[PDB]
Formats: sequence, C-alpha cells, structure tokens
Amino acid sequence: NLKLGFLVKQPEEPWFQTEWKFADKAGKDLGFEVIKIAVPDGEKTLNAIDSLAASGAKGFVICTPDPKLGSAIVAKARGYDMKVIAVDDQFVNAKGKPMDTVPLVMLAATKIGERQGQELYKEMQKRGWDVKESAVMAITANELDTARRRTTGSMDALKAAGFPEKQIYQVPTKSNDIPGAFDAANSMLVQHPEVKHWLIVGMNDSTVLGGVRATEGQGFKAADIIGIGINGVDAVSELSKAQATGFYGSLLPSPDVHGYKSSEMLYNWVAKDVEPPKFTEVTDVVLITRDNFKEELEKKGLGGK
Ligand SMILES: O[C@@H]1[C@@H](O)[C@@H](O)CO[C@H]1O
Repeated sequence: NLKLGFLVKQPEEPWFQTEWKFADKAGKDLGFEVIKIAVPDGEKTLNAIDSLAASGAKGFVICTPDPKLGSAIVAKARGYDMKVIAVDDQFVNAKGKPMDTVPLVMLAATKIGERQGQELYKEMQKRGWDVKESAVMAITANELDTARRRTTGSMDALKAAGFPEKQIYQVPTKSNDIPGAFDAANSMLVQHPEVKHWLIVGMNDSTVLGGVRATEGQGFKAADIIGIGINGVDAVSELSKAQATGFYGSLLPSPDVHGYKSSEMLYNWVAKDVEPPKFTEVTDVVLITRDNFKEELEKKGLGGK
C-alpha cells in the first residue's frame, strides 16, 4: 500500500538499526511499508531519493550523512511531491543556519551532554582520583551541531562541577566511529605523558569506545579511564564483555521513540495532511552500566543483552 522511506547515515550502528525496527512497528500498526535505505554519503543520499520515487514512496524520514545537503534533499523531494522529516541530524543551509521549516525529531543534545559530564565527575569522585594528575580528553565533531551541543554540554558540566578548565584537552575526529576516534585520541595521548587518569568525552558510544581503545594501547588499565558513551544500544557488546574496561557505562536515550514517532508523524502528514510539529526533542535518558544494562534494555523493550 503506502510506502515510506527511512534513510539513515550509519546502518551499522545499533542506534539506527533500532530506529528501523520501530519504524517497522509503526508501519505494522498504521498500514504502510517502510523502505530501509543506507545513505552513508551525499551521492547515495540523492540517488536513494530518486530510487524512492521510482518505488512510489510518498515521503521519507532521513538522518542525513551531511547536514549541508538539506537544501538539495528538500529540492529533490519537492520535485517528487514527497514529504520529508529529519531524525537526529538537523538540516542546515549553506551558511550553517538551521532549516527550521523541516520537521525534526531528535534527543535533547545539551541536556544529555550535561548529564554525561555530571556522571563522569561523579564516577571520578567515587574512584578518588587526584585532580592534579587527571585530564579530560574531548573528542569533538564540531561541524555537526548535535555532536557539538553534546560535547560542549559535557565540558560545561565538568567545568561547573569544578574540573579545572586548563586540564580539558580537545581533539577533532575525522569520522564519527571507532577508527576516527582512536586516531584522534592516540595523537592527544602522546602529547600528555603527565596524565595518570583520563575522563573521555565524545558525543556517542563509538567515539568514546575509540578513545578507550587508544588508552589501552598506551598502557592505561581500566581503573584509570572513565568513558561514558551516549546511545546505550551501541555499547551492549562492550558492557557484555567478561572483564571491566575503561568504558564505564552509556547514557541510553530513546531510538525506539525516534523510529516510531517520526514514521507515525510522516504517515499522518502524508495520509491526512496532519502537519507535524517543527521540533520534537526527546528528553528520556537512563545511565546503563555493567550492573544494570540488561534490566534497563528489557525494561525499555529493547530486549536481549
Ligand atoms: O551520529 C549520532 C548518532 O550516533 C546518535 O547519537 C544520534 O545522533 C547522531 O548524530
């Protein structure tokens, strides 16, 4: 019957895999088919839209691989009389200004970053580290707004709790994955031999995990590393390991809400011209660690751990 696209930039992340599963549920409930397409670069993104048009889709939810493609995506969709909703990553114009007219569903980036820095600080205090020999490694992706509000939020929180600003070191990552973060973290680590304990800040689980893998290769044991990711679902294989690592826990948001609600809203828009809210910020978050990740995922219906 009705076909709707669900396009994501990183199909390998459990985060997006979960959005896809909940979109399928929305399709089962409301009576539409979801076409699941991977759009890891700009080219694929525009070609995928043409492909959706050929398939007869009336609209799509999309997590763009590049916010600056916003204009192009809007132009092509209009050309095909397709409605568009953005999930997680906001479209921006050439200048970098947000395209506020496109409905957006996303997590509360600032608030969850702040919660990341509060939980880092707390766990540091629990361990008794001497602040004088401690440092924060912030692995940033500042060209991505959502990534930038999380890492700024986290650094702001650490500063607000009393962590010395001069011991916060930032390093850019070229890709939002383990290899990009690994590389980034490694170059920062050799510049700071004086540090005995590291807090690793990054916008998501993969970034933090690459930071943690680099620390391991430079000789730090788990007690001297605290990394708290963001996404939850993406850290299950780490939390499931037999031995504890420097990856202490993850902040679990609601990818399930993002996949169903964006899909449901697209459908009401397509099927009834019910126009969606322009901005839907989901604030849900829970900290998962080795001790509770299974309880918490099951309690949220993201079962198996
Ligand atoms: O790439 C991140 C993704 O891993 C998830 O955290 C939602 O936001 C996107 O920007």
